[PDB]
Amino acid sequence: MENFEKIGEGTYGVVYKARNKLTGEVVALKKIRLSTAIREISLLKELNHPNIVKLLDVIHTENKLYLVFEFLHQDLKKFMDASALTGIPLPLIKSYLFQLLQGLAFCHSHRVLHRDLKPQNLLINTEGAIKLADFGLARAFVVTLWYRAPEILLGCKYYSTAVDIWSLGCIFAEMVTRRALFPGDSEIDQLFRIFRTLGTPDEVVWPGVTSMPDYKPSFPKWARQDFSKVVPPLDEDGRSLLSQMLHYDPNKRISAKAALAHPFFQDVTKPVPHLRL
Ligand SMILES: CC(C)[C@H](CO)Nc1nc(N[C@H]2CCN(S(C)(=O)=O)C2)c2ncn(C(C)C)c2n1
Repeated sequence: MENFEKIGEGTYGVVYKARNKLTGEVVALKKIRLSTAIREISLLKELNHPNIVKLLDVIHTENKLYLVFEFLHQDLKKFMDASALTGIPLPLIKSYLFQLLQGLAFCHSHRVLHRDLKPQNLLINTEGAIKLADFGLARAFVVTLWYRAPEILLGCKYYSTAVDIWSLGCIFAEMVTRRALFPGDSEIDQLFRIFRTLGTPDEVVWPGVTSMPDYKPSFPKWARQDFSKVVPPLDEDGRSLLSQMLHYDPNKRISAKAALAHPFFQDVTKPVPHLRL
């Protein structure tokens, strides 16, 4: 009431659409009901890029943290559902993947990881842009497992930039096929869905995997499927890029900067989506 409608529930709290009393601007206010996290989150006010949802302010009051963001009108999950009968056109999938890779390459260059990328934290506007929301929040602080990289599911506690490339690969596949790639409903179901598609990992494709905290020698041994079966009708360039984003070994997975130079983006453009708001 001093300085200012519910949108829904997010990973760290409730998000509201609100009007700033001093400026008249419409913003998204995220209330995180609860000192190290305050300094860390406050530093993200400097992590500004056209493909990163702007964090305007970080307020600590009455033992609660409020994050004030730029407001966007739709998320990618709602846009994919709106497009379920025809699919998103390939040039717009390409544009959105390219823009998300630019946003990741910027954050990764500043050593900031997301760790929890998913369609609900990718927001779009009427000008053809897509933006990443919530970078840096996981480090400072049902939850979907569908986009979680296999090193996280296998108990590695040292995250690298590769976890975000894996999640983006999963989202890319879901834009093309109109279905989630690995819709697990438990940690083991998530792992076994990844293993049934990509094959059970072993020391040949992922050195050190058998020494991971949650690796079990008793995991079933599935053979790998071809990407031509997984994401039809994506062309050879797109399937090659997806295969590099879903390598098991996080050291082998393509970086966001290298992905921007992939042949799949030779003809990239920026189409304008028709949005129904
Ligand atoms: C509660 C959810 C997690 C939601 C995403 O569905 N969060 C959300 N929504 C925003 N805008 C909504 C407006 C209506 N659409 S929708 C639900 O119809 O797709 C998106 C939004 N603008 C900026 N931010 C910041 C905090 C990252 C936002 N965070």
